[PDB]
Amino acid sequence: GPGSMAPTQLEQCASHGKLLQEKKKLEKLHLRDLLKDEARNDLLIRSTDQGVYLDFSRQKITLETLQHLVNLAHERQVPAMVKRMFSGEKINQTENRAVLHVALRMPEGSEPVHVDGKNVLDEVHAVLRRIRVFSEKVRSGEIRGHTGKKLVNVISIGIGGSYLGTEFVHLALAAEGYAAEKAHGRQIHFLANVDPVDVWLAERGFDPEETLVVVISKTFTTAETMMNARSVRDWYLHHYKGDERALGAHFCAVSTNLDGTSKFGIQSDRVFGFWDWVGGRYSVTSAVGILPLALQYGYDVAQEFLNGAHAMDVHFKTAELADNLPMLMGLISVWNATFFGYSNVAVLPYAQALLRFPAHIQQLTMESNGKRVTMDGKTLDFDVGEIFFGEPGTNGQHSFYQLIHQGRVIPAEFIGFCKSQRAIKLKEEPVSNHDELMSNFFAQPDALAFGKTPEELRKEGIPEKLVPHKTFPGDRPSCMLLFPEISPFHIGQLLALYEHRVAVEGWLWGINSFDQWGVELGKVLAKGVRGILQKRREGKAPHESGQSELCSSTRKILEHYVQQSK
Amino acid sequence: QLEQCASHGKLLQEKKKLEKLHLRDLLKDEARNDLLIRSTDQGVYLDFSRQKITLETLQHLVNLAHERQVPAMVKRMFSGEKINQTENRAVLHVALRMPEGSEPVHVDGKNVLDEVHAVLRRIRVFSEKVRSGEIRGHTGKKLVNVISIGIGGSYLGTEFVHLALAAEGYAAEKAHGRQIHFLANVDPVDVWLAERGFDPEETLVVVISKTFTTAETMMNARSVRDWYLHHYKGDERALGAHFCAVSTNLDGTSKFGIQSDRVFGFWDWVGGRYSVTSAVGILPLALQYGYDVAQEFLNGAHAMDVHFKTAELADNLPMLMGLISVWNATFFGYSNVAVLPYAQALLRFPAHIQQLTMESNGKRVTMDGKTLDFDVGEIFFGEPGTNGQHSFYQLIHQGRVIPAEFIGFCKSQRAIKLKEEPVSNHDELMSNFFAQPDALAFGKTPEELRKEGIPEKLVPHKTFPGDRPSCMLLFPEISPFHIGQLLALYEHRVAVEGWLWGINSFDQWGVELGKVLAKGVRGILQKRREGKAPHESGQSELCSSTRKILEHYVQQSK
Ligand SMILES: O=C[C@H](O)[C@@H](O)[C@H](O)[C@H](O)COP(=O)(O)O
Ligand SMILES: O=C[C@H](O)[C@@H](O)[C@H](O)[C@H](O)COP(=O)(O)O
Ligand SMILES: [Cl-]
Repeated sequence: GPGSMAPTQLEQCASHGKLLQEKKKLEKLHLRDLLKDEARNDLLIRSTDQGVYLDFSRQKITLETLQHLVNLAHERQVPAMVKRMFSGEKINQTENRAVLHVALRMPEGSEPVHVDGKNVLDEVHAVLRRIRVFSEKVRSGEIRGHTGKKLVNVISIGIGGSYLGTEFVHLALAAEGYAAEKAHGRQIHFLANVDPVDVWLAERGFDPEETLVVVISKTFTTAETMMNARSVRDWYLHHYKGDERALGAHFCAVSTNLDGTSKFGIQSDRVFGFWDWVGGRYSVTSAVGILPLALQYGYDVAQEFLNGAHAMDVHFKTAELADNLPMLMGLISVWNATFFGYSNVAVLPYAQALLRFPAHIQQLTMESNGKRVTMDGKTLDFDVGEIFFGEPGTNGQHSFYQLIHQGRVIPAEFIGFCKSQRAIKLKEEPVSNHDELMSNFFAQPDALAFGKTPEELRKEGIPEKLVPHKTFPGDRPSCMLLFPEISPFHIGQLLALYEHRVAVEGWLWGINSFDQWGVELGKVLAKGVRGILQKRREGKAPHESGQSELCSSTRKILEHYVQQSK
Repeated sequence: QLEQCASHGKLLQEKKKLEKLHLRDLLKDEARNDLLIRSTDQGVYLDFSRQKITLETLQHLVNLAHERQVPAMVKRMFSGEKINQTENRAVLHVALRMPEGSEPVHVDGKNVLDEVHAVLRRIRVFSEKVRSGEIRGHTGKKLVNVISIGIGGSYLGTEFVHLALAAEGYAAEKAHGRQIHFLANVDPVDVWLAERGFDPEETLVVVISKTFTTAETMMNARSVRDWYLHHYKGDERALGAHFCAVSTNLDGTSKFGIQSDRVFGFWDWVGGRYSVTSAVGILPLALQYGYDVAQEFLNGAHAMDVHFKTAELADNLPMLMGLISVWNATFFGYSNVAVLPYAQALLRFPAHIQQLTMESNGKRVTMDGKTLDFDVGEIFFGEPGTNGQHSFYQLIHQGRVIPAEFIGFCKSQRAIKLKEEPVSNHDELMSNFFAQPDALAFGKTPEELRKEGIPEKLVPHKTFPGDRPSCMLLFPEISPFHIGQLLALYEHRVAVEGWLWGINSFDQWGVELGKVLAKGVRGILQKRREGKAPHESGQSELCSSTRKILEHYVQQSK
C-alpha cells in the first residue's frame, strides 16, 4: 500500500468475515460440549520430534474455525513474512533495520545471511568465540582482578531487554544438576533500576577485588544503566582509594556503540558486541545474555541454550502452517483477543525455576505488540497486543486464580515439564513432590473448561444459599505446553517459541513488533524534570527552575517533594 | 444494588460527557486540579487530578458511596460484625494492629484483642530469645536462618514487607547476619532453593497455614522435616528446637508435632490475603528485624485504619481510590490497573496487591447470590519503576488503556549523590516518577510532532494520544510505619470497591474446584506409578485431552 509487505488488512481478508461468523457460532457453544468431541480434541494436539507437546483443545474452536484461522494466516502472508525475517530483509520498517535474533543462534556453516552486503554470521560467531575464550579464562583464573584474585562475582548492569530475558534463563538453570555444579562458588547480581537501593543490593556481599562488572546497553546511553555504571565505578574507586588504574581489570561491556564503550574507558578486547537488528526484548541469545550466562555456567551451557532456540527456529521456518506451533499459538491468541475481545493472557509455568519467565514474556509481548498503528502508519480501529502477566504454579493458584475461575475471562497458557531438576520422593508419600505439582498442572485447565454447574452442586448437597457462590461457569480457554525437562535446550526452545509467536501476532495485525516509539516521551519529559530538580537543589526559586511551565498538579507535588527532601 | 442507586444513573451520564473531553484540557483547570489532591497529616499525598472527572463527577462518586452505605460498612467491619456472610465470619484484620489499650472489639461475646495482644507479646518474647541466643538449635548453635513455609496469603504480603525493609538503615543492621527463605511452591525445586546454603543446626522453620491442611505447605513441611531427620541421623528428638508454626488449627499443629509454646496463632476472621499484620507476617518479620520493626509496621497500618474509620468520605483516601477505580473499571470499562512503585524496595509489592485485589473482587455474584450484570474486580499487575518503563509502558502509552497508580517516596533508603553528577540517583529515579503521569495524560499530537521536524512518515508511529489516567501517591520514606500505611490503604481500597459492587471481598470459593480435581489426578498418577494400566487407574473418566497428555507425561517421566 503501495509496496507494503502484507497489504490485505485484517478486515479485508477473505477469512475475516468467515471468522466473525465462527465467533457468533462458537460463543453459543460451551467448552464442556466441544470437548466431548474426541476426534476434534485429537486434532488439536501437536507434538514435535524434539519434545514440545502443545494441547489447544480447550479453545472456542471447531476444526472448521481452525481451518479459517490457518487461511487467515495465509491471507496475511505470514509464511512470506517468516522468510523475509530469516533472509535478513529490513522488516523493521520504521527504523529501517533487519530483525535477526534468529541469526544469533544459527550454527557456524549455516547458509549466509546478508545485511548490507556482509554475512552477519561471521560477526555473530566471532563474538561467540570471544565470549567462550573470555568466560573460560575468567572462570579458570587465567584472567584475575586488579589485586590478583579470581573473579567469582558478576554485577550485570542493564535494564529492560538488557536483563529480563537473561534473568529468566539464569534462574531457570540455577537448580539444574549440571549447571549448578558449573556455577558452584559463583554469584551474579542484576543491577537494573536507577533506584540507588538497587546499587546497594547489587554490591551486597561482593568484594570488589573478586567482582567483574558487565555493563549492558545497546546504545550505551540508557540513562539508568550509565548512571548505575558510573556509581559502581565510584564504588571501585572508593575501594581502590582513587587509583583509576585498578578499574580496567574489573569492567567489560556489551553494546552496539563502540564509541560509547571506549569513552567510558572499556577497550575493545573487553567489549562483546551485538547489532542494531537485535531488539532488546529479543537480545538474550546475543552477547547480552550469552556473556553473563557463560560467566555463571560456562560456555557449554550457553551453547546448548542457543541450540535449543535454533531448533525451534528451524521448526518455525519449515513446519507447515497447521503444524507450526508458533503460528498456532499466534492464531489462537489473536482469536481470543481480537475476535473474542479478551484483553489479557495469563502465563503460568508450573516450575519454580521459571519464576521470572512471565516477567520476560510481559516485555516481549507488550512492548512488541502494544501499538495503535500499522507498519505503514494507518490507525487501527481496535486494540491489538494483549496484556501478559503471571506467576509460576502452584503459587498463582493462591493469588489470582480466583479471578481467572469466577471473574473476568483470562485465556491461560500452562507450561510444564515432565521431570524435576531436583526430584523428591519420600518413602511415606503417596506421590513424588513433582507429581503433586503436576496434579495441579493437569487439573486446572479442565477446571477452567468444564466448570461446575448449579445442578452438580445441588447433587453434591450444597445448600441453595451457597450454590451461586460456588458456581463455576467454566468455558474458559487454555493451552497446555509440556516439555521433557528444564534443560538449557528446552529453555531455548521455549524462548524461541514465544519470540516467534509474538512475531506471528504482529504480522496477523500488520503492526511493527520490532520498534518501540512509545517509550520516548517519558524519557524526554524525565530529562526536563531532572533539570528542574537540579536547579531547585542548587537553590534556585520555582520561577527560576523551569517548573512553572508544568501543569499545576506536577508543580504542587514537586514542591511537596522538594520540601520533604531538602 | 448498584444500578438502583440515584448516582448510578447520574454517573452513566457523566461518563458520556467525560469521554468527549481530554485530560489535556481538563488539567488546564487549576482550581479543579487543586481539589483533586489530598494530603494526610501522617504524610500520605494522593493526587487524582489525571482522571476523567470534573468536580461534579466526584460529587456524584461521593454520593454513590453514601448510597451504597460504604461508611456504614466500615463501622460494621471495625465493630466485628460477621460481614463475610458466605462463611459467617467477621473481617477483623484491623483488630490485628489495634494498640494495647484500645476499646474492646467483640466476636461471640469475647474481646478478640485479648488474644491479639497475647500472641503479639509471645512473638516479642520468642523473637527476642531466638535473636539473642537464649533459645538455640538442638546442638546449641544460634539460629541465624529462617525457612518460612507458606503459600498465597501466608507469604506474599510477608515477602513484600520483608524486601521493602531489607535496605532500610536500621532494619538492615538488625537483620545483619540473618537470612530468610520463603518456601512457597510445592515444586521440589523450591525446597532445594529454601535449604540451599542453610545448615539445619542454625536454621528455624516456621510453618504458616491458616488451615494447616494446605496441600503444598504440608508437603513442604514434611519435606523439610525429612531434611532435618537426615541431618540429625533419624533422631526425632532433635526436631522440636527447629520448628514453630502459625495457624488457626491447633489440632493440626499438635498432630504435626509442634507444641503450643511454638505455635503463634491467628483467627478465622483474618483472611489470608489480609494476614500479614497477624502472626503470619509479624513472626518472620520480628525474627528477621526484631520486634520493634514489626511494631512500627503495625503502628503504621493502624494510623491508616484510624484514617479510614474517621476521615469524611470526600477526604478518605481508601474510599477515594476505590471510587476512582470503579469509575475506570465499571463506568469506563478499563479491565486492568498497573501498580507502579518507584522503589526497588517494593519489588514484590505488585505481586501482593495482585492477590489482595483479584482474589477479593474476582467474583460474579453479590453477597446474597444475585448474578452480576457486569464484570467487577480489575486485573492488577506491575513491576517497580523505573524497570517497568523498559518492559510494558510501551503498551500503556500507545496500546490498550491501563489506569496506573504511581507510588513514590521522598527519601531514599540508600542515597547516592556523585560529585560529577548533575542530580542524586534518587532524584533521577524520581524524575521518571514525575514525568510518566504527565506523559500519559497530555501525550503528544501529530501537530506538535510536525513542529519538531518529525517526517510525516513517522508521525503516526510517534503519536501519543494521551488521555490515560493515573494516580500519584507519595510518602515521606520507606519506613516500617509508611509500609504499614501503604498496606492498609490498599486493604481498605479493595474493601471499598467490594462494597460499592455489592460483592463479598472476603471469601474465595473460586479456588476449590482446582484442588478437588488435582486430588483426583494425584490418585490416578499414584496408580500409574504403582503399575496400574491406563484402564485401571481412573484416567478413563477424564476428557480425551487430559488422558493423552497424562500418558505423554508418564511415558516421558518413566
Ligand atoms: O526492546 C528493548 C527496548 O528498546 C528497551 O525497552 C530496552 O530493552 C532497554 O531500555 C535497554 O536499553 P539499552 O540496551 O539501549 O540500554
Ligand atoms: O486469602 C487467602 C486464600 O484463602 C488463599 O490464597 C490462602 O491464602 C492460601 O491458599 C493458603 O492458605 P492456608 O494459610 O490455609 O495454607
Ligand atoms: Cl508462545
